[PDB]
Amino acid sequence: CAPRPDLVRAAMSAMVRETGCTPNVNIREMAISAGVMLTKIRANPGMLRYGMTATQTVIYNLKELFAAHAARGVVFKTPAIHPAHPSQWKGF
Amino acid sequence: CTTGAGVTSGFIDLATYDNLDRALYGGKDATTYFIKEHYPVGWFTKLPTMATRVSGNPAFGQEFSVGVPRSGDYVLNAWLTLKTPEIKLLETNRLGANGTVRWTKNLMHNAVEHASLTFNDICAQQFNTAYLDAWTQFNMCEGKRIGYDNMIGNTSDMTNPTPAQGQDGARTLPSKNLVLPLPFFFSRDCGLALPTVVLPYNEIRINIKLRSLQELLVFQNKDTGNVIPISATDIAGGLADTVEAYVYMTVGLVSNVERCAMAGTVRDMVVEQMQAAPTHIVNPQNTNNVHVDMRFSHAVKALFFMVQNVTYKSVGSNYTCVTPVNGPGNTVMEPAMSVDPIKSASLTYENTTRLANMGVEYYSLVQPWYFSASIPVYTGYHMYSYALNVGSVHPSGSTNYGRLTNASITVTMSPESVVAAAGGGNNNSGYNEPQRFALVVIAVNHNVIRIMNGSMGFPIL
Amino acid sequence: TCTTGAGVTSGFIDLATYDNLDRALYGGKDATTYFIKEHYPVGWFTKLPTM
Amino acid sequence: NTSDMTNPTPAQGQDGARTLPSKNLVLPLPFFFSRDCGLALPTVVLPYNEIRINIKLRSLQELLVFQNKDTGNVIPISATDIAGGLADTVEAYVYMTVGLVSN
Amino acid sequence: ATRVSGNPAFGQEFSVGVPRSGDYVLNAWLTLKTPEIKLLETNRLGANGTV
Amino acid sequence: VEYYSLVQPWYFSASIPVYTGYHMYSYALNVGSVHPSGSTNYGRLTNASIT
Amino acid sequence: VERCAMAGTVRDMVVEQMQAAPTHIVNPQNTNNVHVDMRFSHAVKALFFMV
Amino acid sequence: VEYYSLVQPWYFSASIPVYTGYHMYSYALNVGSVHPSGSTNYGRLTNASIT
Amino acid sequence: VEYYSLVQPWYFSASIPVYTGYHMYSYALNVGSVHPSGSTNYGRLTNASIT
Amino acid sequence: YSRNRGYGDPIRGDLPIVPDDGGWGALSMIGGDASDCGSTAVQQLIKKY
Amino acid sequence: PPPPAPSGMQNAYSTHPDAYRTPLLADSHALSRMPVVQVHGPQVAPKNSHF
Repeated sequence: CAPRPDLVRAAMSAMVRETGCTPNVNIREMAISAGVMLTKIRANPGMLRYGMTATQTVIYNLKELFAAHAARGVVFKTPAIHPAHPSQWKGF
Repeated sequence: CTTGAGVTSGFIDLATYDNLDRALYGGKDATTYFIKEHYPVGWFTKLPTMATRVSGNPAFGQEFSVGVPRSGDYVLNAWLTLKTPEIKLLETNRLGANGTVRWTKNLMHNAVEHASLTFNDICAQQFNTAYLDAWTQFNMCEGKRIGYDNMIGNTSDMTNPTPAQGQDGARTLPSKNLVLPLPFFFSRDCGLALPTVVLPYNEIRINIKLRSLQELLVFQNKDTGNVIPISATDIAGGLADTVEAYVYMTVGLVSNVERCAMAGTVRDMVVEQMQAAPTHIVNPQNTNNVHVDMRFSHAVKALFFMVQNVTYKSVGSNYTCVTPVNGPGNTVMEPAMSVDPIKSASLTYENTTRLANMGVEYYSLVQPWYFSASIPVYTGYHMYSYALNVGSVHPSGSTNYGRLTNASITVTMSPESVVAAAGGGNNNSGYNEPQRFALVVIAVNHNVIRIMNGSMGFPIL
Repeated sequence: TCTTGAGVTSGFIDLATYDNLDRALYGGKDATTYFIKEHYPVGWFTKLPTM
Repeated sequence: NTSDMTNPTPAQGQDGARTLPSKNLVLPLPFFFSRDCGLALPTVVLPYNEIRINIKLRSLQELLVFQNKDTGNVIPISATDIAGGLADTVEAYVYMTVGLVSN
Repeated sequence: ATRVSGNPAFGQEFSVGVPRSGDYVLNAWLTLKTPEIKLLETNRLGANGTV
Repeated sequence: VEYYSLVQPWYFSASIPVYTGYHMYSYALNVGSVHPSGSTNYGRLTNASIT
Repeated sequence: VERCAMAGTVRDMVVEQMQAAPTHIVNPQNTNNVHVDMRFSHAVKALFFMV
Repeated sequence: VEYYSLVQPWYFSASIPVYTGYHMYSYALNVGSVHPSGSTNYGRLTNASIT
Repeated sequence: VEYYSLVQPWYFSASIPVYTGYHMYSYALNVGSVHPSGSTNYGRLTNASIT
Repeated sequence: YSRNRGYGDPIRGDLPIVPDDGGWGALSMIGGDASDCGSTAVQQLIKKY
Repeated sequence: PPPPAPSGMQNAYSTHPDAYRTPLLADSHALSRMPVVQVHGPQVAPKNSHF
């Protein structure tokens, strides 16, 4: 259950390489989870991704989880009057 | 004589090499076939879905609207299905024995007009019968022609005249459902689709107005070739104003990472619309040259102009000088004297003849052969395109009419048209009664749609 | 599930059906996506028939 | 389906006594290397493997349709029905297209 | 194509190996000579019979 | 003759003739393609014949 | 204990398989001598031929 | 035919067929033995024929 | 047939047959000569046929 | 989610076998891997007393 | 430039480096199926060696 901040940092870099916001993605209470699921990966073959080792599978799972959370957490700003009003999509 | 023997002549073929071959082939950076590069694509899925009803009622002569459900990332395809009623001509019809009933040619592109797509409460696109006919007759891909003539009608069963019950041919018109794909900007190409996941502020609506069933059925006189409007008592079972119809759409779903990446951004989309000029009544008896002004706004890409015979509202999608009449074998017959009423046409830009008095066969054949995917197989359907490829979604040569002050288009009639305008035709000649003609002009233009703050809009208005 | 109209759930199941072959064929940082068309401007020109 | 093999031929004494002619027919083989030019078999790169194609034909009983003129009943054909007897053997060949590239 | 197993005959299975000595092979087709059919007056269906 | 008539147009052309005759043999993969493809130059080739 | 001990080890086994040659049609009226070519792959152990 | 029918089953098998036909030739000492016996592989061998 | 009947014996044999039949084709300049002459080996030559 | 297909013995967990990347899923009862608390300690207690 | 090189394998290849295509052709025997081609025979012991 040893924390692995390197894995979550690699996931951070992979996210910000293309795009990522991740509001509540703090290294605390997440590095420990990554480490314990790495422990679960180890000493339990038969479910690792093909052609990639335990750490890479862990960071890929973190990729999927962070992408899902960021996709779920999307909001739209409400403007002053309206976004579809004809006064907006025009010269002004 | 199975004396097949060659394995070595390839060596001679490769040995043949000179300056021209060195210039064309060869080189260290030259690409080679038999080796295809693989690049991954996005992970997605698609499936049909039912379009939820929001208002109106499906019936002939009325207009109803259907909303677009907000449950998928992209909406990119729409079609309308409609179940035709049963037609059974009785022996008590007004025409008596000399009376046949048959569905009008091109049953689809009829029973529908002013088909519109509106976002929120602002109209974004609108098309109708003339645009549908011109499109399907000009940029149609081969191989699907039989399929389309099965979906829309003209299946040699709806258009075959059926005599009364007392006659030898008492066959009733079958009640089989038909389908019409709705051509929209997102349906034009896969690259253009509606980002419903990004657009929660706008309510997408599709408004369809069905034509009245009175003029949909064609009531023809077998002998004299006369047409009179149908009535409820004419056919068995009366006339059913209501009809069962549905609208279906295809929705695509993408991965969560892709939608997360694309959320919160501004995108510019280029779309194609149409503008329909008001119809003009043409009387070849009085004058032979008819000039009409064209008023358009955006970058016009093509101009489709036809002259439609409008003697009877029952017959539709007819662009000849003589209405079709019944023939032998209970089949529609095309009278011999039937040619396109247009003889020549020209375009004028404020007393500046851009296009001279070119022949009608020019617009009929030469222009489609060079700047379209197909050549029409029916009389009429004249076009002029400013672009190299009309069907291509990517922009090509075009001229914006906003800056160009109002231009005019002039057409010349034909001796066949001016002789069919008056009556005097014998039986089953189509032009027995005086004929009337109307000019219709359709334009196709480009436009730009911008996405800002989760709502689509026009940056140019 | 809730049946009587389950298109979106079926699409979700299809999306969740992901495996090594699917990872090889699709996905990736450099993988392109459909429903988005890149636009490149062309030259400004015009054409007309000439005797 | 050349509108000649699918046209029924009555018996010799009837009005239609035309004989069904013999002509060679060609069928492309849909394979992954034949689907696209970019997908081609690297024979030079594959010297170890042996590439084989197996084709199973059908008996001539089902290839000929015997139809009743009026009542339209179908019965299996017999060797005595057709003059000269049905031929079990056949002249069938397989052709392939190959290419060569520079050293 | 080099025929190596069996003989072509109706109702039988025959095998052919892909010829070597070519850098690429990208096209294959099969041709065959159909027999000649001649109906007899002594057929089971008699006059009311067609092939 | 059926080879030149059908097989070659089927593979290395965009259409097949609908009239008897019109035999063709093409060195290039696509005849209709304007871009050059496989071909042999007859300038460095001695007199060839067709029988 | 047995399964835990024997797990995670490389196992080698020898098995038997069958190769059935394509069927051949014989007509004794024409000739009484028939030649059939066999094309098998591995170490054949027995051959069974019947008419 | 009596050779394959009787002599081979009597010496290199476990039973003799009680029905006509059923001709066998075994390259191995025992047909039914799981442990391998003398045999030859046709992959390294050229075309073999049976008359 | 007259080629094998007359021309080949006239050039590469010591006699010409006086009876119908007996066609030949020799890879050697002199068939009757015991000394070796032009010849090809079929052991390393893949299957050949005569029609 | 799992390279293997088809669930094994519910009470006897599947042995951990490392898959090969080259080439030329349920919570079992945990009855193996030397279960100290139960099963195994019975023999120790019996041979102690 | 002089006329093309005369036949007899001097015209089966081009001197330019980018297109050589050595006229040697690959074998059709693959590698898995290697015929024994050649074998060795021993001296036969005399029948009357017991004298």
